[PDB]
Amino acid sequence: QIVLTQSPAIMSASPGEKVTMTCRASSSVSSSYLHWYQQKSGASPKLWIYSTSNLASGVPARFSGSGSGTSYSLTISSVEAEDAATYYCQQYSGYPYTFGGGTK
Amino acid sequence: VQLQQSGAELVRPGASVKLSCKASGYTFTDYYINWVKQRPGQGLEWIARIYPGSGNTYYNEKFKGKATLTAEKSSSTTYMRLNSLTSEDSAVYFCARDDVYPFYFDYWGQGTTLTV
Amino acid sequence: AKLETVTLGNIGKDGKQTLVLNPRGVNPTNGVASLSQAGAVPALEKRVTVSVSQPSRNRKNYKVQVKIQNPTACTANGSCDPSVTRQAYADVTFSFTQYSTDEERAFVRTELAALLASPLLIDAIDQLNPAY
Amino acid sequence: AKLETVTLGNIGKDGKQTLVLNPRGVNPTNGVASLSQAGAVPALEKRVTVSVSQPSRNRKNYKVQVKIQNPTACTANGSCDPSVTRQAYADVTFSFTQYSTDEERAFVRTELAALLASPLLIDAIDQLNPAY
Amino acid sequence: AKLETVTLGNIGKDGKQTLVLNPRGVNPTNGVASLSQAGAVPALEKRVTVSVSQPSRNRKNYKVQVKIQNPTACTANGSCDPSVTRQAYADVTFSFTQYSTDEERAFVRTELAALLASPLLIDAIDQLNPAY
Amino acid sequence: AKLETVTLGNIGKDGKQTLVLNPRGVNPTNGVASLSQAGAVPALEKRVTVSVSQPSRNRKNYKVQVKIQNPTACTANGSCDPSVTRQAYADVTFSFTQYSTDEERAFVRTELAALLASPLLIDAIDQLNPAY
Amino acid sequence: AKLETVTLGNIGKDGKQTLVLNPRGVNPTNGVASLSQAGAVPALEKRVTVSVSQPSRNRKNYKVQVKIQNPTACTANGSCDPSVTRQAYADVTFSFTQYSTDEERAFVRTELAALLASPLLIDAIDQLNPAY
Repeated sequence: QIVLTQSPAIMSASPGEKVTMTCRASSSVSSSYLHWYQQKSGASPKLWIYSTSNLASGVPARFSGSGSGTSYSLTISSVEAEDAATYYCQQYSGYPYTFGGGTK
Repeated sequence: VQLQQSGAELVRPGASVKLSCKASGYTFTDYYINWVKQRPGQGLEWIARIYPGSGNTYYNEKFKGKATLTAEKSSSTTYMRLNSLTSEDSAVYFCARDDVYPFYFDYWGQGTTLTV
Repeated sequence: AKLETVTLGNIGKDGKQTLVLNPRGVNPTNGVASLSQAGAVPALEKRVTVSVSQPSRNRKNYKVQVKIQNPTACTANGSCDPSVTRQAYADVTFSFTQYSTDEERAFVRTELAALLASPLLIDAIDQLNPAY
Repeated sequence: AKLETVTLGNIGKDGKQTLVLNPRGVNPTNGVASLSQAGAVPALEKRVTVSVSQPSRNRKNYKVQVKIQNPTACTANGSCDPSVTRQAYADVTFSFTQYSTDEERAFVRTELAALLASPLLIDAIDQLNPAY
Repeated sequence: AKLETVTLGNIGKDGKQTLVLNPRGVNPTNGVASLSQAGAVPALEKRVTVSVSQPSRNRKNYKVQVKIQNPTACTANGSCDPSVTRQAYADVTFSFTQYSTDEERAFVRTELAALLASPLLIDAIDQLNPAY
Repeated sequence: AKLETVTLGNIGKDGKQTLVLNPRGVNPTNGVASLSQAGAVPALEKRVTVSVSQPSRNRKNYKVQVKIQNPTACTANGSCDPSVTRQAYADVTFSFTQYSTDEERAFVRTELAALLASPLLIDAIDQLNPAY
Repeated sequence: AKLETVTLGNIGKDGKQTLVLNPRGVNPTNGVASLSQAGAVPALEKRVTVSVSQPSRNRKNYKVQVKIQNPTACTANGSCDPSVTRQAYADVTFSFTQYSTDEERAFVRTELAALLASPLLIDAIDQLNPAY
């Protein structure tokens, strides 16, 4: 009914670069319904971006999602260590929810 | 405000299990409660959802006859039951609370693994 | 006679369920007694009334009357709790005259209680087929 | 003739589903017989009627008339059961005159039953395309 | 006297829950003081009013009046937007005359506060049974 | 000329989506041709009409007219079938006179198709900003 | 002067959230400028208007007027997207006369911007307590 594709699966880390992962739906998932979660290597996940625009409380200054339509993206500027573990994404349209494949 | 589930366990196949996560730090009958499966090598998906103040269960169509789940109002817990166990489900099972406008999940609990 | 907890047995399509009732006083406005099932919300419970009457200068006949209703409650989405959506009523009236003896009055009640279990009548009610 | 359990085979878009019906008596008010599918709730079941008529001093023609309706029910939204949303009626009326023989009356029925399977007519109904 | 945070203890069916109230000013239009529970949305909170009155050239009697209402919210539709399903009021009015002493005025209040805990009265309110 | 499956390419905000249409006959009542997207439910599909006209003794001018509507449907909470919610209409009318040549008639169509892609016009429609 | 992207900082109960606005042209019908938040659906976005006026032969006074509204979406029903449930209006009007200097006109604006942060006024708005 809706299928996600996160087009990178692996990434490299250097503390000065600007990295960006994207996702793409198979129909018109509306805006303000879809999110981003980061899960640590061995623990429960937690929220990162709600409604694709604003941020949660413990979020630092520099991560910012964007996109309108059916292909959305998260842009990281000035990445550092102890940042990248995993980044899932999920949306709710119609009824059953679905999560992303995963990236890192 | 938090919620904790259980410890690890194993059952031999063909049996059926109980799982639970008890809430604390808010009034119990006012928010939905979900359950989430994370098979470890792969992506993680959604299974069921109920409101404690009434009885209203909506379920995923892949796991339609697999899982039944209830909610006890006094002890403020939520029980989930599988059936016809096999080696297909061996994962950590989460439960998380939400309310409803932007549907997203507030507070995750620590996971409960399960082996067959 | 006197109100008490009227108990009932062997009720249903199979005749295995039971039902217990509790007295809830006599309305002195029109002589209508009442019984009820011990429920919580006062619009989601079964109730039974019964009220004898007496001949005035207008009516000149006794009139026993029994009413039964059974509300049905289901909870629609996004609503905290149960509501009432369909009810099934009932009615029984008797019209005995003044000089009637008691064997006749028992005979009418006996044949009504026997005729509510004949195969024609349960074919009529439980299947809504007209008698043909 | 006489009512019985009318069975039906090879019905559908593919022609593989079946359907069985049960008799539910003859209404003596207006001669309308009835058939029905063995359902539980009496507003969620398919039904078929048929009623011959006779010439009075006003109409002077026979009139056979057949009606079919098929309610469809969507599933529960809370827990309260199945409701009826749409309907799909049908109608067939015949108007044979007094001195008509039986070959003509069979011929009309035969060509109607054959013409309800021509490619033009299933192009008209199943796709809602006008005949052009 | 003077408004303050009126606290309350041993309230409920068991008598274990508590309730605290906060002052929210005196309306100078009609002398009606107010108390309230510290809630967020101003239509989902309990409130208590109290307003003494004075004899004019028309009424000639004092009149103390106390009102209580308790709305109950349903949050089925989502926490951000809850809708009040139903309400439950109260009312107490006193009508002391001009030359009344203070022992009488205390005696009426004392017997009302004692009579709201008799077994007849909690049989009347908590079960909706008429006194019979 | 003649109806056929009109295909379309590079349509959207990005210009990557496509759309295919199927002919659904000519209404002979008012000359209005029709096209449609191959959908299932006949109230959840896109459609395009086109209808030339001729000068009568009243109007004395040709009039080409094209209509487009796009219903978008989403299931509501109570229901189980998708339902239409909002609409999005369109309209194009031409009013060529009698002695007009064909270069003029092609020139109007060409400048309209070019002007529907200027930055002013997509600033006007896609953002609802007035031209200022 | 000239419209531009008006940015705003330290807004909220804590004073940490920000808000950015974009110009959306001047309506030439009644001189009302407009600003807006960069949203998608044109009924789910915050907007700010401002419109100076001039003395006619009827009114004889300048009149600056500022309006603010803030819709908040919620209540997604089913799977269709969100709709507006509440509003929150505002209004500021000034009525400077003809021979007024500019120190007075700055003084009124300065004391209004200072008085919207006094403890009495945030006690009045944020808690809905009347000033008493």
